[PDB]
Amino acid sequence: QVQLVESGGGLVQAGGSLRLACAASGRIFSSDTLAWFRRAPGKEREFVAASRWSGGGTDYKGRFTFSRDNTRNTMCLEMNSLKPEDTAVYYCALRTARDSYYYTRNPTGYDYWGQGTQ
Amino acid sequence: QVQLVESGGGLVQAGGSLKVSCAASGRAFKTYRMAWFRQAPGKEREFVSGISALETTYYADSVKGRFTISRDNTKNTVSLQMDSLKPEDTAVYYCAARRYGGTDYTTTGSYDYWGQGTQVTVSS
Amino acid sequence: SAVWGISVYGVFVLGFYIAQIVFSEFNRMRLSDWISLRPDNWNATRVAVIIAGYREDPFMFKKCLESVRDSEYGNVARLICVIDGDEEEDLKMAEIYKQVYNDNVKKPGVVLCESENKNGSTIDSDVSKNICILQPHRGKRESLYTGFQLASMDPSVHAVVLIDSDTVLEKNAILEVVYPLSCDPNIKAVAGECKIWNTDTILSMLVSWRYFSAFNVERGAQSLWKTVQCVGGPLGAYTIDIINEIKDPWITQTFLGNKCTYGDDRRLTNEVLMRGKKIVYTPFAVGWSDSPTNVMRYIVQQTRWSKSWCREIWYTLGSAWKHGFSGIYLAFECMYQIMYFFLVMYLFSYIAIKADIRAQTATVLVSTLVTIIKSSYLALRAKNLKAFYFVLYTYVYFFCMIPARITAMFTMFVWLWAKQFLITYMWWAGVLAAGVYSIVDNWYFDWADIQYRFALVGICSYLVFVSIVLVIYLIGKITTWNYTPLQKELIEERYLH
Ligand SMILES: CCCCCCCCCCCCCCCCCC(=O)OC[C@H](COP(=O)(O)OCCN)OC(=O)CCCCCCCCCCCCCCCCC
Ligand SMILES: CC(C)CCC[C@@H](C)[C@H]1CC[C@H]2[C@@H]3CC=C4C[C@@H](OC(=O)CCC(=O)O)CC[C@]4(C)[C@H]3CC[C@]12C
Ligand SMILES: O=c1ccn([C@@H]2O[C@H](COP(=O)(O)OP(=O)(O)O)[C@@H](O)[C@H]2O)c(=O)[nH]1
Ligand SMILES: [Mn+2]
Ligand SMILES: [Mn+2]
Repeated sequence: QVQLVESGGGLVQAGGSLRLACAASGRIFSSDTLAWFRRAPGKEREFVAASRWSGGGTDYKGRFTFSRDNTRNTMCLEMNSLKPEDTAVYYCALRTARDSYYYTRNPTGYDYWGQGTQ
Repeated sequence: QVQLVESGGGLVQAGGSLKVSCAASGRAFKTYRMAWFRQAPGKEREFVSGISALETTYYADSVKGRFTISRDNTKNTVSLQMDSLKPEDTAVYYCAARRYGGTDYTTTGSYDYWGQGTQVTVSS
Repeated sequence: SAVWGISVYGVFVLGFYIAQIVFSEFNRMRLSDWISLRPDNWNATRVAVIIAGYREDPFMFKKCLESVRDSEYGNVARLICVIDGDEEEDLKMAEIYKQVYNDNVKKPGVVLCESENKNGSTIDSDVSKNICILQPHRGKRESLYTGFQLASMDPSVHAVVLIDSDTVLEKNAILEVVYPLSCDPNIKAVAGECKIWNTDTILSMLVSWRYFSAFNVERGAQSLWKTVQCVGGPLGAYTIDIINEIKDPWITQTFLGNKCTYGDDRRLTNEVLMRGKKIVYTPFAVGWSDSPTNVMRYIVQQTRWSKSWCREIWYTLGSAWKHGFSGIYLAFECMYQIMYFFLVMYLFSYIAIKADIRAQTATVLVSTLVTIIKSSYLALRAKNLKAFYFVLYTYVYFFCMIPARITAMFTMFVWLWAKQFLITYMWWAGVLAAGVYSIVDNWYFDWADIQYRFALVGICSYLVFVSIVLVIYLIGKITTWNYTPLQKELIEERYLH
């Protein structure tokens, strides 16, 4: 139904910043929420941030900021003051409200996953 | 087609009150416009008064308040009331009827229907 | 006599309309002031969406479901969809629902209203997941009760919004109907504006503006004093506690020993008003619904609405005094409606009997001037030039609603067809006979009369204005300029389907 395509990455030292951009090919329905998940090597995916399409926002912090264009169906996750343990394989995911309207951080609920950016 | 018949009219002293009634018989008197004309013995006939279907009253010159006209649809008759009559006003009076007409209403040709007429005589 | 009668009628109508406009403006200002203090991202209260439908077109149902899903409100416990189906042909609604939402569709074999246990726990076990209920065909009364029962499972839910199957909601429609509930404790119901989206028919074009004027004048005036008697079927909000209190009377209605089926919305508002609660209508909530394009169907709908109104007016009058100072305006409005109907009937009878051309022209001119003033006010309020087509509302009103009210009054105390349109046919025949009698009696021409020329000029100007309005409407129909922006998108989507 909805395909998530995102780009960005590279090797960045501990001092610097980098930018993400996830693009969705479909209809968000103004109620679906999207979250970003990072997977460290030899580790399971962990919650980072999420926000509903209509508004709001969830983190974890304040180090990572979430912004949504709401016009080109694209959103960005700007990060600053990186750390050696911060680097991991990031994923872009989407959650559908058809099953329920409750918001959860469990990756199992998310179905429309993306790919890695590092 | 309506038939007009008139009654009344007789000798009376100057300054008295006289009434003339013209009776019209037809399919509908309420939709017809009535008018009164007088013909002097030595002068041509002239307009006196007239009433439209919508109870609109028209008066000629010098008879604005002296003459009063009215119509009654129950008996389908029209009557003219004369007050403060002067001896110069004596003449034969005719009643006329009209249903279709233009802006002209003071001319003889506008009124197709006419009556026999009654002659009134007054002495000073 | 007649001059005084029409003068008094026009003066009183204009004064009442001006007072209603002032009341609506004051209510709008108060609502704007209340909204100006609303914090951003307000989601303190919890709301549940209840949708009921029957024999609904698949495209309309899909669009309604998408519009509900597009709401920007971040506090929705669950979506409840109750369909009076339990039939093979009704599985299309469930199939459409499964395409837009989850597949958790249940088809219980019993009706909650007719069951000994009115609790919904026998048919439902999960609250977080959205549920669709298929029940035997009983009516809209039973469909709403199932949604109310399913919405009372958890104490977290504080309010519910009732949405028709043919209602298209805006992004912030849900928020605008739940915000006024928290503004005042005495507020228990919130009314939302309903707008007609399709304007491809002359009947629907007038119906749209009639709905706009009604919602933005009468509902606003009622909500200024918080005495709204109709929250609106397509868009409406209610509190959970008042519903839990008044569910039993709303299902156990008894008028004359027989259960009532009509008056689904008016009766609920009357029951809310009987408790002394306050109802506030807001215009910032926009709902889109379709309108009938058939004269017979419109007449039937108007007859049913008139029946419901005349049945519920007694209860409204009997419950108005429970509000103390409030309710006086509601009683005055009811008396105004009754006296307006009686005065219109008496004036029509007087004109028919007398058939005076002077009175007819004056009455027509007064009515045209009043309608023109109303259309100008509507255009000023809506900022649209299409409101000037309201001048044609008089014809459709006279030819449709008056027979509808007559039938409603007569039905209080081949055969089916006679009970529906025979009264309308008799009314039309009587109107035609009165017109023929008026024309025949005044079959004369006198150009020397001041009054006759005035009446002729007035009637000619009225006919010319009517012809110009119809020509303008016909030109607009070909150009399709009168089509609403939402209608064009629906047409394009249907074409690309
Ligand atoms: C110059 C710029 C343009 C100006 C336009 C206005 C001026 C037009 C011209 C005026 C000048 C006068 C010259 C006109 C010449 C043609 C008119 C004419 O003379 O005939 C009119 C018609 C006669 O027709 P006929 O019955 O055949 O009699 C012929 C007798 N030789 O006589 C008639 O009977 C026709 C009138 C019919 C009666 C109509 C009366 C009004 C009826 C209103 C009914 C309202 C019913 C409402 C019902 C609902 C009420 C709620
Ligand atoms: C020879 C035959 C076929 C012609 C018959 C002519 C009349 C009998 C018809 C034509 C159009 C009708 C009119 C259309 C509109 C109105 C407005 C209505 O009053 C209002 O405007 C109410 C406003 C509101 O509150 O909505 C009174 C009846 C009236 C004059 C109708 C009276 C009957 C009319 C004149
Ligand atoms: O037996 C019925 C008849 C009507 N409706 C619902 O009532 C709403 C409005 O009905 P309708 O459009 O026929 O007339 P209205 O009440 O709007 O004037 C629609 O959503 C219908 O789905 C229903 O649920 N069961
Ligand atoms: Mn429909
Ligand atoms: Mn409907």
